[PDB]
Amino acid sequence: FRIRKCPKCGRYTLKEVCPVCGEKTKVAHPPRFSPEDPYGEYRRRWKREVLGI
Amino acid sequence: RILPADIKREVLIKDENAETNPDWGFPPEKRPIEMHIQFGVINLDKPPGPTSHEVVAWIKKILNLEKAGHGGTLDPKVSGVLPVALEKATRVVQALLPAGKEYVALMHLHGDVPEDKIIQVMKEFEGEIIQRPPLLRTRKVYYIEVLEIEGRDVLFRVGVEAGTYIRSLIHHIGLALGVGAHMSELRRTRSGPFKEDETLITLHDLVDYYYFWKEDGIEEYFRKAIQPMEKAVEHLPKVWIKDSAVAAVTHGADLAVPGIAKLHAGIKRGDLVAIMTLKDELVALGKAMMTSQEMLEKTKGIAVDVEKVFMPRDWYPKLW
RNA sequence: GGAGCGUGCGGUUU
RNA sequence: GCGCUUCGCUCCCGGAGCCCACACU
RNA sequence: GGGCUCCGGAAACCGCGGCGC
Repeated sequence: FRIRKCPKCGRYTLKEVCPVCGEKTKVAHPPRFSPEDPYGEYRRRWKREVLGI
Repeated sequence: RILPADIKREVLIKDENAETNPDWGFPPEKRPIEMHIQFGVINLDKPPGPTSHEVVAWIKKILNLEKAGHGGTLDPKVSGVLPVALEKATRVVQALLPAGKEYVALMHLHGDVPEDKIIQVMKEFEGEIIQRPPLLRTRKVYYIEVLEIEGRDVLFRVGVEAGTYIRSLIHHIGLALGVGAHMSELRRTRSGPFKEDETLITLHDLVDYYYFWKEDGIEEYFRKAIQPMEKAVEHLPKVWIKDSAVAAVTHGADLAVPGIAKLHAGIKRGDLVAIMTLKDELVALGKAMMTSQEMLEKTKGIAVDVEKVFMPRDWYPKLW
């Protein structure tokens, strides 16, 4: 998967930055998922943190 | 970037001063969380990997839902916008099916060719195509837009009419261009009224928010996760109907002309329509038996045959 | 129970 | 060998339930 | 007679047939 985004200014591209607005690019095709979902509670705690839950 | 659904209509007024009693109704805004789900669709961002249904599969289990369905079947490897409609709202998917769809692609040519030729050729498609896969029905390509070309990789966006297969569109270009090409990576950017905006959410976010709701009792997040079925018809031409009529169409009444309060421009014979309350909730879906103007000038006969109704009965008092 | 979106059929058993 | 071969939807048919409804004088 | 809502194999594991690694 080569396509990348720079979601803030919302532009796809295969490059590492969107010079037009200087935001680095993340990979387009969003993190895989298994119903297992280990890291489940482990991530949950990281989120609860940035919200204050 | 213009598809067939981004042309703005006018709000045509029939009953210049009409009103609705709050006492019997639930506007999309403030429905109780537990029923917002009964009547929601999640704008899902499908990960690669799972088939499209096998996603819905997990959405069910993990949210202890019974009955939920999805929009345009997005294949295993495609990522992107996959409206998944829940509980009683399941069939709104009907609405979605024959709407626009935008993709970001990444065709990969099986041989070199002059940058501009690629551009020249792909722009050749903007219009109608007759489908030619490897060794009969026509399909529209509303627009192609080439983002970047690196070597034989061609990253583009493209908008298409329901049930174009992008793989083919590419294979076709492939032959058009001479060298032959294969589609390397794909992603759906929008299905119709479901865009890649702030409402599009990833499995993970969905689950984590849902757990914030059960373990933690925070409603907020897991609500902003689900979209109210109304957004599943946003693209359809709507007709707002006065209160008394609501109760009726519910029970299986075809909506007759003097129910209409507000109307949309440019409706025709046999077009899908969204029957709405003045509270802007989805009542039902139908085929118009009467054009836009026809409905506004008249008071005799029926506007829309009703064919599927979402609105529940007790929601509006009977009275007719 | 059929037709189709979508390749289907025969055995222990809600 | 391992994975998938369908969440579900639509048309018809059978069964259960609700109506017959131009949305007031 | 028509309209609407709900249901109509909702069951795991097993043999080909059918696509994919």
